[PDB]
Amino acid sequence: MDRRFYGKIVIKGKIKAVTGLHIGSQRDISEIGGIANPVIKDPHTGLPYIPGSSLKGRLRSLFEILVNSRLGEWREKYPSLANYSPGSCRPDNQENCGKFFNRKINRGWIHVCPDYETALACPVCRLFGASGKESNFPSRIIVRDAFLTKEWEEKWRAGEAITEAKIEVGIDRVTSQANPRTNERVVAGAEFEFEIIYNVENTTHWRDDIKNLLTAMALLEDSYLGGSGSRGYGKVKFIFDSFEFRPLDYYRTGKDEDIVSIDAREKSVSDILSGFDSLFSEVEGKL
Amino acid sequence: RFYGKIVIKGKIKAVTGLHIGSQRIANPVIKDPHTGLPYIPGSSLKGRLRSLFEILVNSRLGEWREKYPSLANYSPGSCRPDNQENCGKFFNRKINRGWIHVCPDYETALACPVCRLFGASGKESNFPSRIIVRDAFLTKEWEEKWRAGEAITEAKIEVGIDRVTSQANPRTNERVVAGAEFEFEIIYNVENTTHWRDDIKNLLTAMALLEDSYLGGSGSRGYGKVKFIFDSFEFRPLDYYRTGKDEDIVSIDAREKSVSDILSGFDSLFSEVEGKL
Amino acid sequence: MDRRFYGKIVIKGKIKAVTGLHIGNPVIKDPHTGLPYIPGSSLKGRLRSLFEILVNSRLGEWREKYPSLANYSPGSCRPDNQENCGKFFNRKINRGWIHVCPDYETALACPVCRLFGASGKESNFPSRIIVRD
Amino acid sequence: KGKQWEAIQPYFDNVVREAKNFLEWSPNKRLANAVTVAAYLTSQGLKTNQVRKILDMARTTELKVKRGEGDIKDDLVKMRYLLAYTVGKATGQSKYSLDAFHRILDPMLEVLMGSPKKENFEKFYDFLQAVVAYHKFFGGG
Amino acid sequence: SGKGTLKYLRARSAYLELIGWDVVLEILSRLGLTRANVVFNAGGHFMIIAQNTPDAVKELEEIRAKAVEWLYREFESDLYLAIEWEPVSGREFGREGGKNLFAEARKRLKHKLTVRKLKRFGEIKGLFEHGHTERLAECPVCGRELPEGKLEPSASDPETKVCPTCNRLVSLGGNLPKLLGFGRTAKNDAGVLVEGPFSGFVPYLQGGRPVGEQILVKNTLNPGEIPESAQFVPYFVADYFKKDPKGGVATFEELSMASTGTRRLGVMKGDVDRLGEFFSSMDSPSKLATASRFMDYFFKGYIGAIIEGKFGYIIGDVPSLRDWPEEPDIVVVYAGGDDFFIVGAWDQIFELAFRVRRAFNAYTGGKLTLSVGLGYFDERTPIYRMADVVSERLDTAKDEGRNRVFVVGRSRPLDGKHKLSYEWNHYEELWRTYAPRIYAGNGRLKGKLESKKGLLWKLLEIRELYVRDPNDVRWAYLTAYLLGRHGLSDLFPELVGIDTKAVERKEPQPVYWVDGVLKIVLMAVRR
Amino acid sequence: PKFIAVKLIPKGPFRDIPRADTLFGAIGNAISAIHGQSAVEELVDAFVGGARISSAFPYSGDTYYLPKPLSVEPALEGILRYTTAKRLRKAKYLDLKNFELALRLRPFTIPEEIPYARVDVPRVVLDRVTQDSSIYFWEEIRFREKSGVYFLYSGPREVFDGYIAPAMRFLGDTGIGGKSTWGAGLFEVEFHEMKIDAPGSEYSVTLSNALPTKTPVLWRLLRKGGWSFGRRKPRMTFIAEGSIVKNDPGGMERLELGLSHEVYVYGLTFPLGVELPEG
Ligand SMILES: [Zn+2]
Ligand SMILES: [Zn+2]
Ligand SMILES: [Zn+2]
Ligand SMILES: [Zn+2]
Repeated sequence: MDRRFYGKIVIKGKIKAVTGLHIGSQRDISEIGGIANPVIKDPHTGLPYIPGSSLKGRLRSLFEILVNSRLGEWREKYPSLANYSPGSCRPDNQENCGKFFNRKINRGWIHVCPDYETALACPVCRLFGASGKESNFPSRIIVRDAFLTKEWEEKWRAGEAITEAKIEVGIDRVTSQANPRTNERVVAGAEFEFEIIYNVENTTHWRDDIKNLLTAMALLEDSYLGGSGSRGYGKVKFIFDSFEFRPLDYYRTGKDEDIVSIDAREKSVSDILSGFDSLFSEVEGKL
Repeated sequence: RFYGKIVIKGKIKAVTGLHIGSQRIANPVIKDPHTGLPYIPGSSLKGRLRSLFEILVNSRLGEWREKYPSLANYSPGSCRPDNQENCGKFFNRKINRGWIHVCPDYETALACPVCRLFGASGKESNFPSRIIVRDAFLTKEWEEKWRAGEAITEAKIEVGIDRVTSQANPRTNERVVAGAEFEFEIIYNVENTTHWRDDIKNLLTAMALLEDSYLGGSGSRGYGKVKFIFDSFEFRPLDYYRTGKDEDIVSIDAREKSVSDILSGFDSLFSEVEGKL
Repeated sequence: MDRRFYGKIVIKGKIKAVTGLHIGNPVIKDPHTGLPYIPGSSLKGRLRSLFEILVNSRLGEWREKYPSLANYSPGSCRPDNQENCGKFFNRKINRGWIHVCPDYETALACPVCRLFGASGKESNFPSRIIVRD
Repeated sequence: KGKQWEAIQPYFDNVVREAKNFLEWSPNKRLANAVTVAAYLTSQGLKTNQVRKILDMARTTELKVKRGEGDIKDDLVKMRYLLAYTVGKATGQSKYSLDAFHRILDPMLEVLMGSPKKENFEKFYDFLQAVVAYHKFFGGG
Repeated sequence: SGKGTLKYLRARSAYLELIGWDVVLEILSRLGLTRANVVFNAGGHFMIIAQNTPDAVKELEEIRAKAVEWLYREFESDLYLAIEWEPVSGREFGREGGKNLFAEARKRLKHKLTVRKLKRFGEIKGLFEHGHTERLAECPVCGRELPEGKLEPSASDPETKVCPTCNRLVSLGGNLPKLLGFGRTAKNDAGVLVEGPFSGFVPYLQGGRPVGEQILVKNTLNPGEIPESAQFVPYFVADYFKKDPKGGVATFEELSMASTGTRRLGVMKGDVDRLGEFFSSMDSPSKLATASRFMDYFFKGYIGAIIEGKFGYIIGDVPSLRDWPEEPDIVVVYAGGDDFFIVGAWDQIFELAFRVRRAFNAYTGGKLTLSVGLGYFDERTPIYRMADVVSERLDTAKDEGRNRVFVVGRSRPLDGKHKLSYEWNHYEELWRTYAPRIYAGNGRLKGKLESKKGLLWKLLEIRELYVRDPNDVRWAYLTAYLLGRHGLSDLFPELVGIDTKAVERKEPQPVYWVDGVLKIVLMAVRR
Repeated sequence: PKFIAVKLIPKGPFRDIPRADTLFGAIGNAISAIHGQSAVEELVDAFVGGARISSAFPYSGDTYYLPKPLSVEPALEGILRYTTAKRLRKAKYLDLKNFELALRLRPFTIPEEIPYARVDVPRVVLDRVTQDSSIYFWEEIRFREKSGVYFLYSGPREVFDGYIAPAMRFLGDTGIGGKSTWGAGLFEVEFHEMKIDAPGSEYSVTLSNALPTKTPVLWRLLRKGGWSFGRRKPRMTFIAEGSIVKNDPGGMERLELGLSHEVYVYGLTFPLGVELPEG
């Protein structure tokens, strides 16, 4: 029922790994000698990269929890939060319990609204996406895989390293028994170029849906991005290159009339700061 | 009748690795049954340019009632909530469960800007397609890197994580290795010289949307970002097919991008065609 | 069950060494900038090991306020090869004994493992502090 | 046990230097000998963490053979002296274990400076990973 | 097409046997012969001994011309009954000297079959005639072209307009458990479901009285409720079917939900090889009627007792994911005497094929062999593709050695040295070595191999390096290392080392054979 | 008997090996575009007089395959072991070297590998609002790297270059049937000359669909019907390629179908001489 199209707010920018960044994926593919904890690297270049699933998942899981806490007062702002209660469905094996975290993936519980009509009003699944039997609300954001910036390509050409091997150890409290290991993590300070496209489907609710994306990002700068994380290995920081609106009249004609917002030297918390009405003011003229 | 065939060639650059699958590594990409090189189907690229151009019209079902007829007979939205074919709403063809826009006859499909180009069956009419989206295979540079020991697929293990207990639930996805090159070919048919113009403007509009969206696969997790690099525009006139004497109109677009080809070069490169029609 | 979120108390500051420090014969350094640095695991795994030892002596004073301290006697599983028993240090990592409560609701009640995090078999309770480099 | 380390090593060492070039045999011989290479390195300790700088040095230009450069001069320089620096930093009981591992690779490195770059170093790098892989299977890592 | 799931195929395979008896019993009455004059009748192929009068040959041309013109209108040349006769002498039966007269008299008769199968519809005379009839359409189930208006609505949905001859085969598709035989009677009778080329067949139900002049009685030789005036014609048929919660025949979508492990439909189609060369060994009508009846009763009667779960002394132990249930979920679609086609739960059809072959190898005294071509297809798959792929997996396992089983769709090099389908004895030792060390039973793995199901996919990745390059020995150390890191150095000692005996024999390496033995263990777990 | 072979080097995967009547309907629909309406009926009168084409047959890197005659089956025992008498009969195609031998009833050899592979690809149908799947199967002929499909032509070359060689350049850019909007029936064309020696005798195998007027000698029957402009054609009893007629010219039956023009169905035989056994 009624899917439309008005443009695509494109968020261009650069992810700056302030602390060592770690993602991790498979190893030993026709290969013997490694450190056995390698960050995912694409095969054509052999350089590390931030995936889209590792960024869309961590922007999601930091925005289930914000909703899970303020579930009580947002039923008036957003309908279909009255189907839910704060908590997990884990103590009793139900795919639809009274609580919020309702869908069993394999053995874990992830909030996904079961219908198109239920997910249309839900703040989480209207943005990040949903699924079900026969109803299936699809997403709006396309989080794309982030690769190193023009500069950090050349530091792989000039000879500078990009991955470091940190040795961590475990210690018994009694016999001081050293239990060591090694990690491959991204060198601290490397910088990946991300891009997050927001498919504007309804002009009624994009202001309260861009603000939710900049809420999940502003939590991610205080939390970590994948990896061991609680011991420093995350600490990621968004550096916005350009917001661009990419309207509907752009795609037919080809005129460079796409609305460009000013995000030169601003924090992710400064966009959502009082001035979000002023940064995206000229988007209101196009609706 | 028939006038000529604007053949578009160029390159598809899967900038971010893309995945299609056969449902038979848990989700393997499609490959050839003999050589094992992956490819893009012609259907996965005709239908994807159809979905993206369908939605844009869906927004403009009002404003295109003077340029195109047979959109006054539609209202925006689906027909899923009442299983009623050719009702007032736009997507009015239930194939098995999916509701797709297909016009039912000929004389409304001739004016509808999707079914005129991409084609529509209906009952008693069967207006055939006008484009022919030929398959895309890897460039001979990449066919040789297949022989040069490089792996052209790679497994990405994504995981699904419990919110409270932070358990791990992995899965595998065999994608095409990012950075690859596919060589595509889209062969338009010039049936009517009246609306000759708009079908090349409405096809390149769907590629402006496909370059910002994804090309199949997980996509919103990052597995699209297909990019179009054009290499040749042609015309292949009706004079050419009768005798074979090579006098076809050629437009050079060797370094032209798909937004630098719609209006940046569209009056420019197809200026030579408009005298011949 | 029921992970929630009200905010994030941020403790900024500056570690000072009045006497000379060592990590690990070179002190490990930031590669991109060359400078030495105190890691995250050497500051979160050091506070845990000066708090699991502090809780070990006091299992009579905290047990009225914290549940799941009654499930352990103050001791060590280093002589007796048993996973979960009366002795307080329960996980053999490969060869070392670190106190990790093996469940969510044990670690929800534990004073250590509600703060410095806890693994488990199908429980895996996650931490509440994140200590950066 | 160690009595196999005395006989099988002295059976293999005259076969080692007599095939000093890395392009000896691309057939079943270089894999059949490579199990015997790790067979008398089994009874020795042969820790890999000191070799991790050498193998990552072999790893970082293995991509650079693959359309990165056509020059393996700067890499194979760095592999020769660091492998001499292996006993050149680490001595002791691990030195008698690492002297026998020195005498196989040092005849093959000197080929690789004047060798082809697409060829004859892949024939080394395949003999590199044959030594490591069986060594994990006989009980060492 | 994708209609009529397994109540309909099981109806066709007994409908074909009705036409097979409606011609043979027509020859016996019209010529004055009893049922002793049938030498055999199994699998769409019969042989009747009769007299040489001028009077009878006038009758046999009337039988043949009336059968074929029925088989042309009712089926648009999809089925043809090629009837040939040949006069012999009395001495032609027994052997004379050292020369088998009865074989060369059978070669005079089989060649008249081979010419007649070429001239496929000769006795029609309206065959190549053209007359354009207004507005025909085709059936959605079986694809026969009928004029409009004859297409009537179905018994499933009133939306689709199926053949009239399909609704008689869906209604028969429900009356299969409620059945005790058929009654051969005239065409213009009441209560006849299906018509043959000479007569009509009334169902003789569970509770009911038999009607007609001749009564076909399935699977029993005793005239239980039959009148004294009637003729008793016993036919046997392989008839096992798993009953649903109702009193009826199972579905495609019931068998695979109740399978072991993941859900899939396990089709097998296998046949006895070199059997036409075997029936030429016989040299008298006493000898051929026996050999075509003991071979007949295996796939008719004794295949039921195998699926019921018997004869452990004769069979032994088979490659089996779990021990045999009390009521197994197996649907015998067709089993002719030389041939069979059995669907079921896809990890019991796997167990059954080694259980049929083992019992067949002791029914025959070790002399004749089977060639079973196993397929594994999803429930959402049309049957005309399932029979198409499995019969091609059959001829894969037929042209190679004729004593070999196809198990799984498996990738091979383009040399020709590597043949796909497993020999029977060669496979059942690959189960004895590989399976009880990586598999324990009932869809679960051995000790400390759980949380390492990623390993067995990686171990089947190293098999995919052997296929792009057979000459490479990259698979030898990757086998040894991956067992080392995971701590599993004890498993697979045959794969860690090269076989110098296998190189000189120009036979596949032991990493080539491991694909099919791993996948069955892997697919029996949820994977 | 020097035949103008027409090679069709495929780009995308074919829906089928094109039957002889799939080609002539494809060629006639080409000439109605690149030559107008009156030239098609002129094209039909040319094939009535002398011109004949054949069905399409595969080729694998110049090794041109041809259909096995049915002349070999009644006396395959007179040719030549029981395993060989079946695998030689089970075959469907013979090589250009081996097709000439079976016309003279010589012992011969089957090919080892078939060039094409009929594979079935699953596709999907997605609604535009909810992205909800709707699977359906689909199957097509997938050819190898060198291989492809060809067919034959024998007749006056002024009818060839005037009609067919334009049509096979127009049909390189719109397919020979199938879902030719998914790039299925497309190809590129090159023409050649090809020679098959025929022994002079009154019996003849047909290299196209026979549709006889008198009953043939030994025939493998075939039922197919086409689709002209959305109108179903009735199923007709063609004979498959490799059946034996004696002095039969074949025919074409025009059909009504409710179109503006009449619609012909190519069934003209393509006789090459054959030696039959006794029956
Ligand atoms: Zn939701
Ligand atoms: Zn339309
Ligand atoms: Zn604790
Ligand atoms: Zn029917």
